[PDB]
Amino acid sequence: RNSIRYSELSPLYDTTRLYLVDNKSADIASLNYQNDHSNFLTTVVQNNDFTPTE
Amino acid sequence: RYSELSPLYDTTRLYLVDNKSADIASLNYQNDHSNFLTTVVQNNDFTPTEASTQTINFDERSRWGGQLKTIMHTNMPNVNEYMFSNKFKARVMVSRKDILKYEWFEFILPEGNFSATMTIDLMNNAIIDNYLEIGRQNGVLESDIGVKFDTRNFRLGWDPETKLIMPGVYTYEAFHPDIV
Amino acid sequence: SKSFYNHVFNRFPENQILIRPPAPTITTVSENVPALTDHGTLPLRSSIRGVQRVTVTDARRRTCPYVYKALGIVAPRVLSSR
Amino acid sequence: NYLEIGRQNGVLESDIGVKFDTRNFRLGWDPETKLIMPGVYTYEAFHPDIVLLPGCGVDFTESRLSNLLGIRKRHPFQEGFKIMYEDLEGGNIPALIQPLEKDSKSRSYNVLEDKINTAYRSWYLSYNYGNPEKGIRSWTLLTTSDVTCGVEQVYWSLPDMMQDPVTFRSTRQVSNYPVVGAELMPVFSKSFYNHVFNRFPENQILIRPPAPTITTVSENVPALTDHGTLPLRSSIRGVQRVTVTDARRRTCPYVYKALGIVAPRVLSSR
Repeated sequence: RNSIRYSELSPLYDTTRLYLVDNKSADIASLNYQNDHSNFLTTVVQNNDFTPTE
Repeated sequence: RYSELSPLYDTTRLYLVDNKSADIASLNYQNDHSNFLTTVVQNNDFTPTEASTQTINFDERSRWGGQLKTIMHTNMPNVNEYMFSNKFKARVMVSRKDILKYEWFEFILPEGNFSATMTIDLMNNAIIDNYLEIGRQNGVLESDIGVKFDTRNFRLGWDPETKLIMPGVYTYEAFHPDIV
Repeated sequence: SKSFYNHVFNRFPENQILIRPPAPTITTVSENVPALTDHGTLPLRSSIRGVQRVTVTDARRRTCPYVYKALGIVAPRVLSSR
Repeated sequence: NYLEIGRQNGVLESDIGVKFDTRNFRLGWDPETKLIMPGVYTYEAFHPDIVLLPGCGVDFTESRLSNLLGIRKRHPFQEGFKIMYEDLEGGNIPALIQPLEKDSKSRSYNVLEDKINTAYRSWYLSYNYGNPEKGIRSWTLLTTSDVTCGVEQVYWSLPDMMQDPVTFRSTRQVSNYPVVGAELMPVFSKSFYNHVFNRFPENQILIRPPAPTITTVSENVPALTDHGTLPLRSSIRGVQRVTVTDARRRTCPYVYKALGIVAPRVLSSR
């Protein structure tokens, strides 16, 4: 009986989606300099408060 | 679960700040620092208008209290109209002949931050400006003014036999403000 | 108040009654000093809206135009059950 | 500015048009002759003031020097702060049984028709003697001079040690770290009791202003603050980041010493 909650946040259950996309703007510059579309790296974190390295 | 998120327990902080950039433009156009609106939501994904409908919820199975600390700063001058330190009333002589006539007036000082001696000079100056606008042109002399603010102890050099101030001048030392 | 140790304002130099008063050897002037205050703990509402009103008034319940900085900080905690 | 432009294009040293003063003009004014009888304005300091000629003005939209002058707006959240000659109605400085029309070195005092008032206007005269409901007094306010120019708050951040307070987002951008405490930037005013800066000694309008009997200077005082108890992360890394930012969330280059001391303790179970 001691929790503190903010109305814009809520936890997740039972199912969701993960996206694997080959043309994110930040991933192009810092991850895939020597790669091509047949073998590449991508970030599944969709939060722009962080760089792909972070 | 996502590793950058975690829930909160037992205590936190809420900030009430008067100079947020977005709140200035859209909330407080007709307000001042004595009575204003502010947002306690510190998340810039939303405008203050959008934030107004959001809430922060403390668990309803407990009763909560809040410890409050404040910081305040002012710039008030000591002689001003809002605090009634600007004016006073007095009764002076308006006409000589001998028949003498008197009347009440209200006197006004200009605003500023002054020492006590400088304030007393301004009160004397207000009396005299009344004697130059009325008075003087109606036959009163500069020996019947009738209201003065002083600081001296008259009768200091008094003599018990002759009952006069022997030096011929009153002692020119300040003791306490006085009305003559 | 602060203490220190030390002609339109003299129109009747000759007159012993109307001479300009002597100045005190102690002079006082008024100062504004920032105030930091702890007000203790007060009961809090269970649901807090995102926009809040802050007000400062005098003894006659007028707002004061000479305030130019005011901040508040609140620290919630549990007082009792239910 | 008048020596680099201006002077070489025909302007005289009697049409400058902007001056900052401290005097109360019209002190020795006479209600019958309507002139300053002593022949010189009273040389005493009352409050900082702005004196203007027609066509001139000052603008404090991007400046904090209006706080040092003690002139503020009654609606401080409305953007823009400009004071022009047309806004100072009723504040004309009385001239000089005839007014003096020129100075010792033959400089015009800009006396007008009716031979009582001068073209110069001042904020202080308009505030105190002008129309209460139409002059400058209706939307400006007179305050004590603040030598620090107005101090604001500072914020502390410890992103690797404390949990984020409610509604703050986790991030690695410096201008958006969650805030763990607040206080005033520790600069304060102190009071005391008491020629390139005088280029027109003869001119009664352009003379160097008298100095106040009260002088104020700003000081830096070390600040020792207790911020209370905040929730702590269960695992603490060996290297920690410490940040101090201002109200606009910029770092402050004038901090040269900052220390923190933390005392952990148990708050609740599980």
